[PDB]
Amino acid sequence: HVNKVALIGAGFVGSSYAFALINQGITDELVVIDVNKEKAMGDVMDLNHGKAFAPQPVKTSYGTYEDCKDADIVCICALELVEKNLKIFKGIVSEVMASGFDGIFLVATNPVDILTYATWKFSGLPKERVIGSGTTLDSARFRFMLSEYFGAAPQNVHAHIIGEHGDTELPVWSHANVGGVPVSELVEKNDAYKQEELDQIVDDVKNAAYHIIEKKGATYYGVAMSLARITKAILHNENSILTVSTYLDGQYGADDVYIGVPAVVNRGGIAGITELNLNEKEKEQFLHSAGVLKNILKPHF
Amino acid sequence: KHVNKVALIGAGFVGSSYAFALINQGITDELVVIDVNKEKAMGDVMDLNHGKAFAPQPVKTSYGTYEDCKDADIVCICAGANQKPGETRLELVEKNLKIFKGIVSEVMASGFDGIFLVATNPVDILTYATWKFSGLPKERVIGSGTTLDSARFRFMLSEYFGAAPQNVHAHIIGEHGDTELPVWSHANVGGVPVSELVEKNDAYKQEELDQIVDDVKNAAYHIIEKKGATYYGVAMSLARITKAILHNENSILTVSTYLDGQYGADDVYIGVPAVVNRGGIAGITELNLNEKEKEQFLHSAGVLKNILKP
Amino acid sequence: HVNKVALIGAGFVGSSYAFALINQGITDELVVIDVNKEKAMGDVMDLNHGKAFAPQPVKTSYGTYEDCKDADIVCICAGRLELVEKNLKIFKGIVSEVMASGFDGIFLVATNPVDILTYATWKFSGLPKERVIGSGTTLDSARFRFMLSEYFGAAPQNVHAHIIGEHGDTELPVWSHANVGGVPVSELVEKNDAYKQEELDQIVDDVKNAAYHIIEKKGATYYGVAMSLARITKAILHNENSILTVSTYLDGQYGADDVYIGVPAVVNRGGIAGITELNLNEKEKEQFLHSAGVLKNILKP
Amino acid sequence: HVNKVALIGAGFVGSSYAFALINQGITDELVVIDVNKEKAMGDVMDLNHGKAFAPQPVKTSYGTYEDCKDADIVCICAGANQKPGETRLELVEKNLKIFKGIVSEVMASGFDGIFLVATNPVDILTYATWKFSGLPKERVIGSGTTLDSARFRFMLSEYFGAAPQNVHAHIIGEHGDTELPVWSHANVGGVPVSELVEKNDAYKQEELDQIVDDVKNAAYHIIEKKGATYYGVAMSLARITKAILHNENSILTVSTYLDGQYGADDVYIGVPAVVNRGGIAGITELNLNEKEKEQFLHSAGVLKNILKPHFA
Ligand SMILES: NC(=O)c1ccc[n+]([C@@H]2O[C@H](COP(=O)([O-])OP(=O)(O)OC[C@H]3O[C@@H](n4cnc5c(N)ncnc54)[C@H](O)[C@@H]3O)[C@@H](O)[C@H]2O)c1
Ligand SMILES: O=P(O)(O)OC[C@H]1O[C@@](O)(COP(=O)(O)O)[C@@H](O)[C@@H]1O
Ligand SMILES: O=P(O)(O)OC[C@H]1O[C@](O)(COP(=O)(O)O)[C@@H](O)[C@@H]1O
Repeated sequence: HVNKVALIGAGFVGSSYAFALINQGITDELVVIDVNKEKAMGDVMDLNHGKAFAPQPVKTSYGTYEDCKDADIVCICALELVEKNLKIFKGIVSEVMASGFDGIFLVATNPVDILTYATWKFSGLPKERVIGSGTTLDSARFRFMLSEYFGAAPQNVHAHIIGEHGDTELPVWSHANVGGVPVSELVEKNDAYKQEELDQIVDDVKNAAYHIIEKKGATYYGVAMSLARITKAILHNENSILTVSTYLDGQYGADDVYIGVPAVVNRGGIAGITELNLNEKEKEQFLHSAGVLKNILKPHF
Repeated sequence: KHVNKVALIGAGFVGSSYAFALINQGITDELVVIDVNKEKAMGDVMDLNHGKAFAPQPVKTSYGTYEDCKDADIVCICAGANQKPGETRLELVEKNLKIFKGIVSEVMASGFDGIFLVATNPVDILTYATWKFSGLPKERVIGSGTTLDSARFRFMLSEYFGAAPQNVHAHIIGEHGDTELPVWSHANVGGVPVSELVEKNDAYKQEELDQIVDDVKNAAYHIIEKKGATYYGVAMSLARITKAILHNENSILTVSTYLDGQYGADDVYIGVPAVVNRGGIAGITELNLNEKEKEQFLHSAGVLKNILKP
Repeated sequence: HVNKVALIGAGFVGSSYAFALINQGITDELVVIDVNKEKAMGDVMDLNHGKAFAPQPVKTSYGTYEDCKDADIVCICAGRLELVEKNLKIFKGIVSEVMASGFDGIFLVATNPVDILTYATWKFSGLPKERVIGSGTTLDSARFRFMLSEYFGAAPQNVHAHIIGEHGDTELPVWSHANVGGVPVSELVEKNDAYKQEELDQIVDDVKNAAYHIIEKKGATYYGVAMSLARITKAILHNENSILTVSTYLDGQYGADDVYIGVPAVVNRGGIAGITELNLNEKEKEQFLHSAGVLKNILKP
Repeated sequence: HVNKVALIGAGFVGSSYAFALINQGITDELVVIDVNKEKAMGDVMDLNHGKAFAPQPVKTSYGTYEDCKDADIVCICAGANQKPGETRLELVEKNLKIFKGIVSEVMASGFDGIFLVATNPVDILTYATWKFSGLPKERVIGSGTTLDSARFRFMLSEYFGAAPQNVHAHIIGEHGDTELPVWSHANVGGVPVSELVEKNDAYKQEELDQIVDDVKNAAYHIIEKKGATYYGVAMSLARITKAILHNENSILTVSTYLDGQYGADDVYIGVPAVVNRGGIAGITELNLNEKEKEQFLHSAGVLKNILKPHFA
């Protein structure tokens, strides 16, 4: 009867994701599902022990796929490691579908873009109901670094990373800005004394994953938060512009591929999609980026 | 300078969840993460800070050292060893007492003039030692105490009775540990005492609630076996205390607080209901414990004496 | 699909309530229905305008009865010779329409006499009694709790005390269970000095009077009720199981039945889900029979 | 030690402002100040009566000037409102005499926070709270064109189909008739609104002008409908307050002193600013086109005049 979210696989991401939910109050319900029943169950005990202090307390309980019949979102947090996740994914989607599930999919495990489309196959529901991290975290990583660079609130910083999530991302420097003044127009005062520091900031973003991963072993708080953000926009029908994994079909010259761009999100899922008036470099970059992703698909299917 | 700042010390699992909970709830305007292992701390600053753009309540999170505790409004200590499966408590205490020794000296040497918030286990004893080491008043040194254990009790009572954790009112008190006791005598669901509720079933209600108590004391053991540690509960718990503190709440929480005579106990840091606010402790909630409960509460504070003396 | 409340009556009360959700983000959407379009529309436009700068995006709109069809909650705050006979007439129609609208959710009444109109509401509706709820004594209990909080130096969230019976001037405190942090007020008056119990009865005399006192000063009372209604609505939409002293129907419970009266009750998505029956004392038992009498002798005609 | 806001003026705006805070938990303390002790004190009473059911319990008290000593923000909502028959300069005259006593008494109590003026016409009274008070310009802040902006964003969210947070479009100028959109930068999700009607020319590009003359007419409109406006300004005053209490470095079209910018100076007027615990941290200078240029200076021209009879 109320906002329910089934979350598949309680790893570091699924956990952090789950704890963000606890603290922000986005859903009323959460059920944690894992093969590692041990690691899930214990999660549902620790989390529930903060309930009496949660400003927006969630009913957190564990279960198995029989409980996702009514679930309104399933979040998925479960080299050639690809097919492994695929055996895992198809090994895991088939279970939820039989349950009675008729909601909207949400996925976060790398390689997200691949695994999103991979998820679109096994499922068989309108392409407006499968989603993935896309470049939100990278947009948010880009915002953060641009807020620290320009010294204005991140939310007052507007700049997308777009494309797939990996070795081929790109900045939309064109319509990037701070409070409605374009990034370009900001540097215009000092010829390259910004410019290249901002191009370095591009690399800090592209690299930040590896960096964090080198420092504390993995990455999880960030995606947890972006996860939570996408969720909110969905449950509470926001019509919010996020850079999720959206199925294009003509947009940015590409078709037959889940990619990260500015997609509107609401109760349904992907609602509209913004085609951005890009440019050669970025268009080419996106086009090329749209490239590698098309490849990796065919055979593994 | 003019705005709420939390210094966290020790970015293991515990402190990092506590920093994340804060990142999500927005209790403080600023958070400084310090830990001798620079790698993990600055590695954690980056990861939290990247969520910023999607966080509701705005927090500047940086890396810092002890000197940055200068204008901290609060220092939260979550650092120090875990109790290895062999050793005793007195043993762990020895080892954690030399950690807290180094830490507090530096904290104080920075110029810090705030409030201490202790997570390290056993937290009662280690709150006692922050008070003595630091020089500060017993009102400005607080440990999570039995807050977690009550929120734990609160929840289990909650689901078993079908009412919100917020509407269920019962304390676990004394020790964060094995000799902890429920104040059944004052407990209730919307004001209707629990003892009157169980009427409905004998050999069906009255001892399931005993299992519930059992489930609370050894909840920390059941969690560790099932994933490794425990951090999400102590996270909320700690966060609840910062909020109550930073927002000058005059809220009532069962933290570790200095008793000098209350409850039949003194010269000990123990868990009892306290009024928490901008200064720390402001008042002590004197329960009328029944026979069974005063007796148990004495065993609990004596045992904390068992370690404080040596 | 998403949380929807339909407020009927955009006076000072209905208008303040809307502002509370629009500030707390309790709901996803709200529709504002009033016998007066140029007031209700102004209200609607004044809210939505601050949407850009608000916590949770709430969508607000002007409308009429037909819009209730899918509302999870209709909240009614619409209202010399008899006040009661009038509003009875007014509810009969208001309720009449939303019944015929198809609306199959939950009624929340606020208009005074809140207990009678919740009784009447229920009468006109034919919905199960558990789905018909008045703001009961929850505004009284809250006033009582701010007051003891100012008295005992503890926070309102930690002062536990019920007002029960009719919302009005035969309302009674439940001292036998009033407590701060778990410690009874009885004990706390064993501290203090000269002046305890005497000033406590002033506090209780001030809770009967607060309405009368705010009106003397500002012609109407609206903030506190907004905050009451806003909290019941919360308990309902997010299914929290909240003990609140709403106006509710009685099964003999408390030695009186058939009436709608302010008592502690378990509120969730389904409505009322259990009456908390407290163990009253000699005094309390009788003050409560005299309240229930007066109320059930207003109904008869 | 804790966040304290002083509200001077418990009218429709003041009270609504207090109710937003009491529902949003942005301040820790609020004291309401008002020579009408009955109203002021009636609001404190009704607002406290909700305290138990607040998610972020605020502390509210009735007080007076002496209680602004430790306040972080003084919010002025005290003032007369314009009678249809009287000129704006008649309104100002009346309002400036109230401000001088208000701003004089606040200062003599030991206050040293940031002023935040809402009373109309805000920019004039902002300047006068500045002059009267002799504080740094950065710490006298006016409500500016923040609501005008907020409306300008609501209407544009309903016309373009995306969340008001996704919509970016400043109104700037004086908070009144001579204000103006900044179409040159306006943009949904980053894409310029020019690029959005590029597909749908003028049939659209006159719908927007309508959206603008309604932004420019919402005041009178709501004032004709529900009898008075106030919820909107409340959410603006709350947002600004929130950015200063929590040290946001957020951008808001607030009224500010410009020292040369936009060809204007010695004048408070509404432009985008960086706002924090110090007040105005910076002044957001956007590259305006020729038209936006011309309208801005003229709007500056109106304020300057009203100011002159006390410009010395
Ligand atoms: N964009 C990013 O930089 C970002 C950040 C962090 C993580 N991720 C992705 O999220 C994933 C999770 O990362 P993590 O740190 O939690 O690693 P993890 O292994 O600890 O978590 C994955 C969890 O999935 C669960 N799981 C594994 N196989 C399963 C199965 N077949 N059925 C059900 N559950 C199963 C396990 O409990 C495991 O803990 C990673 O694979 C990573 O690619 C992306
Ligand atoms: O629309 P974007 O660029 O994705 O940004 C979303 C964030 O931007 C905002 O700061 C709006 O930015 P502006 O007010 O500076 O135009 C917030 O409303 C929101 O959280
Ligand atoms: O968590 P605590 O410390 O037991 O207090 C929880 C609060 O919620 C309540 O259940 C609300 O109920 P009351 O109206 O009886 O006060 C109160 O008992 C108390 O004020």
